[PDB]
Amino acid sequence: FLSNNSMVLYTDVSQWDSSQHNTQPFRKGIIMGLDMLANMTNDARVIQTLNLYKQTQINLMDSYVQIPDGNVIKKIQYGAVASGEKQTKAANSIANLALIKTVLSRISNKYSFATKIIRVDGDDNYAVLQFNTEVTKQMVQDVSN
Amino acid sequence: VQYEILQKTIPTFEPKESILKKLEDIKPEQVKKQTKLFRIFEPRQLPVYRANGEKELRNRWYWKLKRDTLPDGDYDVREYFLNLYDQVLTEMPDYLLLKDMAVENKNSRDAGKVVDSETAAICDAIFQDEETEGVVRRFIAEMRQRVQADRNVVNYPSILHPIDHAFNEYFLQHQLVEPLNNDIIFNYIPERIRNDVNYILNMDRNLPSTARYIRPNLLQDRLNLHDNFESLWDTITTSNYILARSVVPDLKELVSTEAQIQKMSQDLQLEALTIQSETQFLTGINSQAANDCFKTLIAAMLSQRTMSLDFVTTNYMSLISGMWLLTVVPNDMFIRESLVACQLAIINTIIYPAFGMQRMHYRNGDPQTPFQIAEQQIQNFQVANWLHFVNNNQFRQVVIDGVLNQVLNDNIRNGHVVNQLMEALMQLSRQQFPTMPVDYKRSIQRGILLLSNRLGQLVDLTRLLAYNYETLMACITMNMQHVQTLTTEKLQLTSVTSLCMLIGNATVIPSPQTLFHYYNVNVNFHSNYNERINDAVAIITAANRLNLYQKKMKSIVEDFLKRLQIFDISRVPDDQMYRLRDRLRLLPVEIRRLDIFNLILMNMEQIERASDKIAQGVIIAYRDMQLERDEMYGYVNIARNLDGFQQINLEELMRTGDYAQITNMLLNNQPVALVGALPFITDSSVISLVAKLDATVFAQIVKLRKVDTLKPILYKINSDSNDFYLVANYDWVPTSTTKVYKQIPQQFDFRASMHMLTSNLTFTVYSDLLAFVSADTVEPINAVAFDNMRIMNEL
Amino acid sequence: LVSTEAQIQKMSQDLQLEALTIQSETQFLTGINSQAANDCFKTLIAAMLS
Amino acid sequence: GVLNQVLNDNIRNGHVVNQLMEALMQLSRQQFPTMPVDYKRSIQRGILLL
Amino acid sequence: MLIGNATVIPSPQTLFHYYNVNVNFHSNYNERINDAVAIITAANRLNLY
Repeated sequence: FLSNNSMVLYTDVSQWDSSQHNTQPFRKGIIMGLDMLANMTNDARVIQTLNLYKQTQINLMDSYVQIPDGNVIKKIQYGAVASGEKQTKAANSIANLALIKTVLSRISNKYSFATKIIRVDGDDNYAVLQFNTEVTKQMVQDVSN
Repeated sequence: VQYEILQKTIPTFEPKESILKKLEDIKPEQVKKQTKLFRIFEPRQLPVYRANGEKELRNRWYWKLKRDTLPDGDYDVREYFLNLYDQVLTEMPDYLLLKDMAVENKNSRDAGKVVDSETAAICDAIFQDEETEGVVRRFIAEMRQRVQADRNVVNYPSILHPIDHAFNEYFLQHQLVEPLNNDIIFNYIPERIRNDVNYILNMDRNLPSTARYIRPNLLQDRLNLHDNFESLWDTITTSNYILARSVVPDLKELVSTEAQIQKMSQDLQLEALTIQSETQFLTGINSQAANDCFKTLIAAMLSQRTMSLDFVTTNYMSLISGMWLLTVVPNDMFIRESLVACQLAIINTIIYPAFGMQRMHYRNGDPQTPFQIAEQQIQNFQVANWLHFVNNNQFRQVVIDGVLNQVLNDNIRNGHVVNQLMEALMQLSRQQFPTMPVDYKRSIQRGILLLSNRLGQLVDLTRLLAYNYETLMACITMNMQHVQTLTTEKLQLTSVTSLCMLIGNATVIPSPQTLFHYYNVNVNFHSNYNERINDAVAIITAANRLNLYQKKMKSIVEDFLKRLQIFDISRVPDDQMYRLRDRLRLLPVEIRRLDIFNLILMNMEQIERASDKIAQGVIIAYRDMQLERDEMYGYVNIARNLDGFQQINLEELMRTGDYAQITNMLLNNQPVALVGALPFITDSSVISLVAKLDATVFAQIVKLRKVDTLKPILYKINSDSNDFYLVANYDWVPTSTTKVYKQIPQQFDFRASMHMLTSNLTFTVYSDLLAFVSADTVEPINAVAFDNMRIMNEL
Repeated sequence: LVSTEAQIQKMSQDLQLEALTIQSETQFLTGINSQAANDCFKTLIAAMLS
Repeated sequence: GVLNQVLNDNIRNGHVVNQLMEALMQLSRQQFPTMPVDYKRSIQRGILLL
Repeated sequence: MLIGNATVIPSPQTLFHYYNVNVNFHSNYNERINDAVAIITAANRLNLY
């Protein structure tokens, strides 16, 4: 759907690991989802697994980090998300998806477009969109700002 | 060795979190047992002043309020009374035994007992006073507890205000307990379960008539919540579905999967060197899905939750078992587009090519499903009667025992519909495929033979499902509506074939403990539903009969949903709450709440005449009127009739600030009355009386318009006022402008405030009613259905 | 104003606009947000007055 | 001496809108013959929202 | 879809502001019109062509 009437916003998201949107809301959202899912089952083994996974997300919400510097060792408060996990990749894809879905409800205050495609792969993401009319420089600039 | 630290400020997200439960963990209720006797007034010694104002060597007991805490402004007073109504309803008890709270009178002739510690305290105080009459001591000596144990009844003395008597007597005469016998234990159980010889019931107890029990409120949906509150309905539907999954039995010994599937393998004559569509028939013929389908189907059909299909058209056996499914189960029970697509596929690759027809030219939004048009396109007696049945397959909505029921045909229950279908299939097997090759015949006919060699087992399976379905239908309290849901369950037809292919001569029936659990949970939910409805209806009908105009009817509904610990209050909007409110307005109130509110209505003003912090208004007539004699004050600036002068409401002035009238009346000294809740101060002087200060307070109101820095004066005069020699010597009747609109306290009548509260003696109350019942099932082979004929018999 | 997420909930679950295109095509809700309602309220009023 | 673009005075209060919502509820209650079924229930419920 | 139970009306200060502003604009409009007209007519009466 690339055309003279369409545009595409593409964006690198590789620095968004220490960010303020990978802390508390992400984990608590997942915890809430687990609560819903817990109320969506009857078996007990599963609920045990879910409560343990929940508590895992609790522990990942507050997490300190061994780092040497010469001989002595620093340990820093890092209650957020990064790679190095069975969950991190797909979960980061999710989180970037949720983030961009959250961002994307603001161009709608000033433009009419039909979201044709959104894509997220790790350290980047891009969405293409087509308009009711043809594109100009001023609309791209103002949209960008 | 050393460790180093780098601390870090952060934000903190704060959800609402909408605390949930599931049905099995919902606790039923906790009864209100009574605390102290719900007093509103209490006595108090005050001095007393004889007429001419001077003082006795004696005191007197007067009624006063407990907790004078009332606000300024009538709106806030109506708020107070809303809170008061809420408190009494929060304190309204269900049952009460008086002996637990009773105590001993220290002054009874016969050494008898009384009801409360404070009653006897008052008695003792009045006993130890030097200046109290002998008659109240005589009264205290005659007052005792009476008993008639043939009837299990007691009558205890109490001393309390007449309104208090009204409340407590209402509690006595409307305490919801009934005599309990085993006949009521029986008749609380449904008829269908008593009429079922596959469950046997007994108990090892004989309760007495001294026992008691609370009857649940299993009243129906006043609100029609199936009508356009579809989010909650989908939630509820899932919330019953999950409950239903908890109670379907796990299957007993099934036939060996590998052996049955070895037989399938032998009967198919596969080849290791071809693609063979037949191969896909084996997709998902495991155990653990047979059980899954068995649970999912039944829990859906009981919960009235729609369900959707996922199926790959390359697997024809999936379709071939979905045939049976869609035949024996109605079509509106599934979501429309799924089974439309599935039936359409089935037609366009098994059926119309056998009799030599076009595939189809079927529309997406066809107002007819393909089977309806196909009822008339075909030429086949069996299939045509079959399609007629299909078109007229639907539930029967019938109200039995108060609850609605989606009852089957009574030709579906007993599996006979399958004979029409299977006869049609026999007359299809015998067909040639004039258009299509012989390998395709071979594949199709072989697949349908795998299901045609299980005729009896499928009939028995359907009958078994039907039995458990009706048996669980009988254990419902909430009426079961037929309206399509938002959300489905993805059903795999591989699990259906797994179900249909692994069964023989073993029956699963719900254990009675599971039944009783399901029933008690449904009971508790329904009773919670009705009681919270009744609560909320009470508050709404209260608030609309009181002009609580600033109040915003959102938090009430939020509390209503919070007490139902399964809903998402943080993500329900306001419009839905308000529509729920709009329906709630039109409902009748229950008898308890309606009566209590009527009492409170008729007596709130009388209650308001008390509370000696605020007076109900003030007149100003620029004239030196006379003062009235009283005997707890002396001469006071008090009014009690309000005749003459025209009255301005002050809450009306706060609402509609128009100070033109009052201002005009003040410059030109025009007389007026002023109505509205108001403080005062108690000026015990004299020099602030003659100077006529209580008119000085209002001239700021024209300067600064805010009527909040408004504090009237109260001109109290007595023998404890530092200047009472004046009234003795100078011989002047006091006179004052600006009387106050107020009533005096009511003198305390010891005789008439005494009452005798009557109640039962020593009953017991039981809640978990089916704990006394022991229950068991017949042997599963020795079962029997409605038709008086063994299900699960074909071998 | 009303919290957006409630309306998001009910629209999102009852519509299933996720489902109501091709499943392999892109569809979802659109801005219910704040700073658009009052934007509209200003736009409308100022245009009708002018 | 100033011009004004005024309303019908049954609009300044909302009373004429009752007739609108009766019509809209009726439109909800009707089928959409050509239309699909998933898309119809979705549309009907989206109308019933307002 | 997000509104209910919160009334916002113009402050009296806002009303007064918007009235003074509109008054000033209209008054400026009429005064400069009259001035412009006068200067034009005076330029056309002294035969300054």
